[PDB]
Amino acid sequence: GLLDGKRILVSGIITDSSIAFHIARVAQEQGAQLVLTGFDRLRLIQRITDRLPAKAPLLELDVQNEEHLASLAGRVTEAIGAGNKLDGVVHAIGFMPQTGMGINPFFDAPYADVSKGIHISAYSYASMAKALLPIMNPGGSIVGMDFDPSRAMPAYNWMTVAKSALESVNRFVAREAGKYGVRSNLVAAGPIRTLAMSAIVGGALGEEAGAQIQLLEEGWDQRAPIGWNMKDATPVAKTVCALLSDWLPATTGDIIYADGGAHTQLL
Amino acid sequence: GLLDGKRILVSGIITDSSIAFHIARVAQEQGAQLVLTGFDRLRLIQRITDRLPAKAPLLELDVQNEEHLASLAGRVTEAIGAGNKLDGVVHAIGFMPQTGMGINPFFDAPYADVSKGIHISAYSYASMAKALLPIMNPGGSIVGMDFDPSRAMPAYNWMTVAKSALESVNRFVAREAGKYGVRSNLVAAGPIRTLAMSAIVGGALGEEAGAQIQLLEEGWDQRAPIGWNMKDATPVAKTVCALLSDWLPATTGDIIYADGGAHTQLL
Amino acid sequence: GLLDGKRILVSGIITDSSIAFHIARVAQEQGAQLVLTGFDRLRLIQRITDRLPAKAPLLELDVQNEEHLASLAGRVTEAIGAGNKLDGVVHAIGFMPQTGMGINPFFDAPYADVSKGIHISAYSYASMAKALLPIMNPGGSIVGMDFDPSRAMPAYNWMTVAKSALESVNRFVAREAGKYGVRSNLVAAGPIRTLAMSAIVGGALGEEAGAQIQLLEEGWDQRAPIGWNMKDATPVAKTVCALLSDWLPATTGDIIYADGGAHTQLL
Amino acid sequence: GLLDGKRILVSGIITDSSIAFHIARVAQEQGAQLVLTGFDRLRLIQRITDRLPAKAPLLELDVQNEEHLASLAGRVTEAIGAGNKLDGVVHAIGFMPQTGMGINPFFDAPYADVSKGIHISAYSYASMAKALLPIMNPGGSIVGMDFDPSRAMPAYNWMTVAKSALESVNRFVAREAGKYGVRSNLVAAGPIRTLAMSAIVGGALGEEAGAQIQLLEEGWDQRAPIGWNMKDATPVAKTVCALLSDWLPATTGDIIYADGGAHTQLL
Ligand SMILES: NC(=O)C1=CN([C@@H]2O[C@H](COP(=O)(O)OP(=O)(O)OC[C@H]3O[C@@H](n4cnc5c(N)ncnc54)[C@H](O)[C@@H]3O)[C@@H](O)[C@H]2O)C=CC1
Ligand SMILES: NC(=O)C1=CN([C@@H]2O[C@H](COP(=O)(O)OP(=O)(O)OC[C@H]3O[C@@H](n4cnc5c(N)ncnc54)[C@H](O)[C@@H]3O)[C@@H](O)[C@H]2O)C=CC1
Ligand SMILES: NC(=O)C1=CN([C@@H]2O[C@H](COP(=O)(O)OP(=O)(O)OC[C@H]3O[C@@H](n4cnc5c(N)ncnc54)[C@H](O)[C@@H]3O)[C@@H](O)[C@H]2O)C=CC1
Ligand SMILES: NC(=O)C1=CN([C@@H]2O[C@H](COP(=O)(O)OP(=O)(O)OC[C@H]3O[C@@H](n4cnc5c(N)ncnc54)[C@H](O)[C@@H]3O)[C@@H](O)[C@H]2O)C=CC1
Repeated sequence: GLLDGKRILVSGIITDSSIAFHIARVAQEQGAQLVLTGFDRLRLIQRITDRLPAKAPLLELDVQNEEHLASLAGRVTEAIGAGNKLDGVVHAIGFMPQTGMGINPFFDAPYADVSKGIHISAYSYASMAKALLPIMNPGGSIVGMDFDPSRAMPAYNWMTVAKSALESVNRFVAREAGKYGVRSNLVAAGPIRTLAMSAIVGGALGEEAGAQIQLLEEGWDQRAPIGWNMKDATPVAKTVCALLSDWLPATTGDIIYADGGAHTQLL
Repeated sequence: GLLDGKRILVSGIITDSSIAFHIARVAQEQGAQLVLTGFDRLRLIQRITDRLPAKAPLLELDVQNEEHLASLAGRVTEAIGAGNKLDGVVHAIGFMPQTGMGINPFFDAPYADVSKGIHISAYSYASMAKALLPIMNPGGSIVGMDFDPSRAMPAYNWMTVAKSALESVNRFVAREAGKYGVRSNLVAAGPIRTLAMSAIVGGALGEEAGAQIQLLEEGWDQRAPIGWNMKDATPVAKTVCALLSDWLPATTGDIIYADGGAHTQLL
Repeated sequence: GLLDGKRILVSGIITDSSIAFHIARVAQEQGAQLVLTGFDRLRLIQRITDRLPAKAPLLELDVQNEEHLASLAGRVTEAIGAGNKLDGVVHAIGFMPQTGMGINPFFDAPYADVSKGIHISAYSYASMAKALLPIMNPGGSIVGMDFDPSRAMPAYNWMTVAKSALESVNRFVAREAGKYGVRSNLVAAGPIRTLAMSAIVGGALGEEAGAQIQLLEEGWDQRAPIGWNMKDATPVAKTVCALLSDWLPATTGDIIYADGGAHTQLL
Repeated sequence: GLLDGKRILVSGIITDSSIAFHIARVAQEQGAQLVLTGFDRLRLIQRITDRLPAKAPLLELDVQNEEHLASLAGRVTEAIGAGNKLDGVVHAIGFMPQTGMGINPFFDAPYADVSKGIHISAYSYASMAKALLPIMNPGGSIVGMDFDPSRAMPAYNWMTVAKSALESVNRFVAREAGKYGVRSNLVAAGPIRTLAMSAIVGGALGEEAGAQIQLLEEGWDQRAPIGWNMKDATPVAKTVCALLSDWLPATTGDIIYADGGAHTQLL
């Protein structure tokens, strides 16, 4: 397996359609031993992760909670056994209050809402790296999930701003992670039909936002030289596993696009 | 003059070495009629702006204060006279608490501090545009100040992250500003020896940060095909005035680099 | 006028719909004294340029002709008078054989054809700078015309490759031009309905290429926050004049987008 | 092995320090069956490749020779056996005449020399893809070698321009390769001490060019968060193998940086 013998922490599972669920599945298919972290609904997350190929300990982590972060490394060391360190960390965490996304006008998101979204979606990449680098092995790899924010787009609004901040944060965590012989990169994925995204396309954040996002999805597949299947997270999971492996050993502070090549084409 | 008859709001003057001071001077030399906004120390700012080529009303604006923003357009309309609108807006506002810049390790900036810095340095570009677009003329121009955040750098730390967020915000304000026939752009300047920057080079945020920043400055001039003079803000002021003019009428959501060309060269 | 007293060479006029025709017109409206260069059909070009606001000497320049280039500076000095130097140079030259554009498959352009297109469209920017820098004043400006090649697009095929080469060439000419106190930049324009482009949309290079290009044009206006009018070259002419002026004095090796902001937006 | 059962063509071996030699070695260590192509000095190349972990047929390919290209697919099919197709193609070909690199002034490279360099270094990526896609399997991968040309640099001169053209070509070959279910990407490597590069650092193209390149190398390692070892090609070989594998299945028209992260950092 691509990740035989590696110990990898995977955050961000909430449903069986989470990108992180597929990352976790693929990583286990490839020989990795996982520790999972979950937010708020631990009983649900446990029930979901029971469906993974192998059992994995689940630890609670609210990235906005200082105590959770302070205790994190000790709790992971307990789960993987003293004397063992992590080889990989997956940040698959993102949130923006609905005032910051969709039909709510861009100028009407109050800063308390965007700040919460930036905390969870961007700053937390640094928080997690701070927590976990002390328990990571040389040759290790930290990976986060990105959605290409280099051009503005309808509806995504402040979440795009949050992703712009995340990409900047990633370049700084690579500097810190380098002192540990650890890489830090993001995977920029094409749009994926997670539960939240399905609800949004169905109009959860207003009809016009739903319509624009559906339009956005169609253009993506059309632009992608090898196509893009929003219903299939596995090509993105495989990409994260590539970065977790020893096979991109000279890539750090960087962004790998798992998007069908859509960002390389105009029409 | 390049800006004859234009009415332009200029934020961000705090000392006679502020980039915004030079923007204001150059704009007045070019025939613009100004309204100034200042933060906190209004008596000082008045004394500084007395030195400008022409008199200009000074209005208080703390970009973190909802009431200041709510009243802003009415106060500007009063200063410029009912029935007149603004043609230009200059955002020259930036701040990051010292935990987010310098020798303080990147991972040790508490989120309350980075959030304050992002509020002032990035979100406020949207706040000001929201406040002022209702009183801007078609063909108008909003300009903000950027420091190229596309690669990480020593010391600047979370301020670089804030600038990454600002660039993303700018692309979204261009969408909103377009409905008014208004452009929105940033000028990415090379490093300038403002009071704060002089103190930082002199070690205000720790010796090693001062040393790295001085090194950064030297490399800039060395890379710039036409050189770079950190002691002279006027080429950056002139660039802002270019964007405020009618001479870049098809540029919006964009970034103009006033940096001697340094960002286009590797060594 | 924006360019009062400046002496500026303008290449690339072939019809009254050439972008360079509008550059020349606007520059003369702004007080510039022009020298024109034309390719092959000098009698036609003279008849076209007779319609400019002021008379201007026309010099023959085939950018593929070593002798034309060797004699160029002497011929310009003769036209503007000994002891006078140029302040500005406009490169508005581009060509790709039809095997390199349109419905002809990308893989079927023979290298002799792409090499001719790269010679005329990219290398010649360096040729002209080599010829003219010896007769340019400090504070001068060289400007070339770009079409954003950062993503691939239907039909434009090898011309896009040529533009990618041009952008790289520009960064190197900025290094050389800097020794003379001269700036070098490109204006990346949105699509403009020149004669050649009209013929192409009408199917001169095959129906499907025409269709894709028309689609490309529509998306541009739709993406542009301030819109995009392919029938109007003046906003691009104005942008070139901005770079020819003293108002972007710290920008070199760079690209200014006169495209309605379309490149900053995804949808 | 990462590439078990894959059939892969590897061009560009000339010495045992060629990047392509290490690509070939690593690919064979990972279970790939290779076909090699070599230019001009076939007897030498055979002697060098005898040192690879496994035997591999060597086919002559001068990328400037139309007949070599016309016969290429038939010769490969013969070497791998009728009914078998390629899964991978590695383009590791680059050349620029010495008038286009080093101390020879940028403006003094005659176009015949740069055209030869662009033919070999950029156009040939399209030539090879044209030749080989008809004999590639769905899920296959074409990879070329890039040196980041987004900023100008001393000495590399027209080779940087050639790399800018290559990156553009890659995005177009991805469009064509997509019709075959094939990906096309480049690996942008940090500087590597190949024979040619060692000679250049030692002054083969003039002292000042040698000095600037040595300076360039040192800055790279200094900028790279995980460091950069110019004497070790294996991290770049591993990266090429990652792209040849099934583990980046949604990446095409793209660039992966195997450069220690140096391009993500300013200082
Ligand atoms: N779905 C898509 O189209 C794309 C998603 N991404 C990114 O992939 C990552 C995973 O998201 P998806 O799988 O799409 O959605 P999801 O809703 O399945 O996953 C989001 C995760 O964020 C976690 N989270 C929220 N607040 C948290 C907190 N305070 N502490 C800890 N965890 C918290 C949630 O519990 C959830 O598990 C996110 O960064 C998302 O932005 C990137 C590109 C596309
Ligand atoms: N100095 C440099 O090397 C460069 C500076 N810039 C940017 O130029 C802009 C102007 O900064 P400088 O002239 O360098 O420094 P400065 O210290 O002269 O100006 C900063 C301004 O931000 C204002 N400000 C801070 N908090 C505020 C608040 N809550 N409400 C309203 N205003 C507030 C301050 O009053 C001050 O006038 C900033 O965005 C800065 O990031 C960009 C590139 C380089
Ligand atoms: N029309 C459009 O949609 C856009 C055009 N551009 C660029 O603007 C520049 C001007 O082109 P347009 O005005 O569109 O077309 P045009 O056909 O009016 O101008 C092209 C010029 O290139 C000149 N030329 C060709 N071969 C030459 C040679 N060997 N020596 C000297 N001159 C030669 C032609 O004589 C002609 O004057 C070109 O670089 C073009 O690529 C950039 C963006 C968009
Ligand atoms: N060495 C370095 O610092 C870096 C090299 N690269 C690229 O890696 C690739 C491989 O180069 P290196 O291993 O460095 O040098 P090398 O000299 O070992 O390999 C160059 C190959 O190009 C081949 N070639 C030249 N003309 C040819 C032709 N007409 N037909 C077929 N093949 C021809 C040569 O035979 C040689 O095998 C090139 O694209 C180079 O630009 C990219 C980044 C850095």
